[PDB]
Amino acid sequence: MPLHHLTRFPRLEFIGAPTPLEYLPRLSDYLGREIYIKRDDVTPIAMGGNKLRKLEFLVADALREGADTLITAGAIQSNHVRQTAAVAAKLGLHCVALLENPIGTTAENYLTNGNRLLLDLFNTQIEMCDALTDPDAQLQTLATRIEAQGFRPYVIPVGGSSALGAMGYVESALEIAQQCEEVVGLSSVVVASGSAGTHAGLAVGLEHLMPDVELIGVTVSRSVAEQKPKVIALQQAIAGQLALTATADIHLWDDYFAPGYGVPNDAGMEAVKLLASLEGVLLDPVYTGKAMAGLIDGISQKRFNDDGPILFIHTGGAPALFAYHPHV
Amino acid sequence: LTRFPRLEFIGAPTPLEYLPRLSDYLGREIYIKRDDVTPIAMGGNKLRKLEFLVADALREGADTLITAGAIQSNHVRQTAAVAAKLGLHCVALLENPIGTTAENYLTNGNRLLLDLFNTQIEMCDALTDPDAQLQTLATRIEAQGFRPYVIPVGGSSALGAMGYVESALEIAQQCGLSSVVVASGSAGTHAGLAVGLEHLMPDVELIGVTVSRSVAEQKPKVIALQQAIAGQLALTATADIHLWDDYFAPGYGVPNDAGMEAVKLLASLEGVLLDPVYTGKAMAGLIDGISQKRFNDDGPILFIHTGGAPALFAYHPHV
Ligand SMILES: Cc1ncc(COP(=O)(O)O)c(CN)c1O
Ligand SMILES: Cc1ncc(COP(=O)(O)O)c(CN)c1O
Repeated sequence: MPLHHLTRFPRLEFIGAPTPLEYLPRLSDYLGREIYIKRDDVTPIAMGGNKLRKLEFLVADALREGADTLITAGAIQSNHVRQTAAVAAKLGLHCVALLENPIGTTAENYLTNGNRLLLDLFNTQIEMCDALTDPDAQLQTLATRIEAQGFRPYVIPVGGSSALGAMGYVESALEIAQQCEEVVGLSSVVVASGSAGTHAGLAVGLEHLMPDVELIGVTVSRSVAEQKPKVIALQQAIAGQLALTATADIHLWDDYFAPGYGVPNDAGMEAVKLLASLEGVLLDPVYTGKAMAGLIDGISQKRFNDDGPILFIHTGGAPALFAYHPHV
Repeated sequence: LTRFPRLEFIGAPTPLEYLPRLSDYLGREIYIKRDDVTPIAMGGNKLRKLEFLVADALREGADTLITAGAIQSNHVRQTAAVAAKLGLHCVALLENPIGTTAENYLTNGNRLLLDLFNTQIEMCDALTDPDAQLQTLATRIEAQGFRPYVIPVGGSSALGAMGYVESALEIAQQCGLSSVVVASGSAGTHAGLAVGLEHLMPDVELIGVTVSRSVAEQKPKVIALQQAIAGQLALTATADIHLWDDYFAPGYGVPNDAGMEAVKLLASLEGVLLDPVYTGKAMAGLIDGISQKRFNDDGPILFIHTGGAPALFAYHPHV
């Protein structure tokens, strides 16, 4: 009942059935704690991920406005851009992507393989910049240029993380509550926290459907001081759009991303190896390997509220494995 | 069918989807069976087979899965993922079928994943007699203390092929269809669908586009397997096997221009990722079947996407 104003928003159907929520018995045996995984890495468009859920809402909005072109921004290996570009190709929309190299690599697989390879299969128009210093302004300037050609552009913010885009994670939280019903009593949920739509939308859903579950965001690009106001602002804007209040505190751990967005680290790589080798699950060096390194150290240090089951939200990212290989 | 032990790797039936943009472009209704979206380690058709073969492996108390393929085999990758998930060791007998020294083919895409899954790698100069060579390796590995179970190439035995009989049931539930198109390689996909569709959808024409062999070399292989699957299901199987072999030159594992064009077509019109070895070749055959009015009629076509996209990253920029 409490999430019913979610109905009001038009949304396209990109996902179909709920993604699997799976027990991880071998990882659980190794870590000493019950671990489940929400498989949003298996959403069925072009190698999947979390952004498909936000795109259901943002793209329906674009179509309702008569937009014929999606414009967005991200790193060269952005999964968000790749999902946007894929959904543009499927709907016959034009797509322009503003990309940066956030790590200064000159490695050939980073520059041309992985997600960046897929952009060319989707016929994305690619524009480089030096840095996404002000992505909102930079996307605007691009949109004016593109409007000047007669296109009708719809700007998707970095990660698709607006209140509307985040409604896809509010819906995720409904799936998750239904799938856990009479199957597992979760104590904790772990998700990577980047542009913040996933964390914020899960925060609102979970507050209203599973108030006693502890949600933990593991930052992938910023400290708690810099990330938390972003997540809170979205959380409140999402609640507002749904006529709800959201009084939960947002929780963030920032110890697992150094030395910076897009830079692999040892604990990240060891988490990827652990999940591949124990569960046949593929994480990624930028986002999910770092969030899973967080979950693991949190168990080790007793950082969670209790000893109860933890659900990891697998937000996707695997095609970056092939871009990061052999090194950047 | 419900008689054979099987593990649950897939779950809900995979989507069967209309492709409206590609249908618009080609002037014909095209649908696709998304077996590329199976949920383990980037997906594919082989998981369906592994549900039966691995259930059998555990029944024998095996602790090791052994299989063979090219360095970029999807089948080996999916086998190795299922091993990891189940806590079985995995041994992969690999060959370089194309003589390349390109770094991405040698170490990226499916091969990178084998390393993530702690797969034990054995190189061989050629899979001249895969069944015999797997047999020999199984005996060495046993001699080191393991209990191996051998999975044949493509996991394409009668048992393994039952997973494709299952796919046909899903296809029948999900479906005014005239044709179905599928890559035809190690032949379990083709033969299992052949048996399933003969019974469930007898008016539909099943076309296998070969990826490694001529019609002459492939047809007996598919027929034998068709008959062996039908025997074990206590079914009859009298349908002809239809193969087009024009779409794979110059050989298995070698991309060709029509295949790369089909990959680009599906990506740009529908956001769908094919692959250079299997499904881009099979799609190229589908497209040229339209070009050459080569199907029985002008009616709907279902393409079976059997997977393979991770090889995109191995084959780039070239081999
Ligand atoms: C795999 C993956 N996981 C998580 C994230 C971070 O999600 P969010 O931007 O909603 O914080 C992203 C960002 N595109 C992602 O690609
Ligand atoms: C993506 C892909 N397509 C189709 C095939 C061919 O299927 P089969 O080997 O059962 O003929 C394979 C074989 N491993 C494959 O990996």
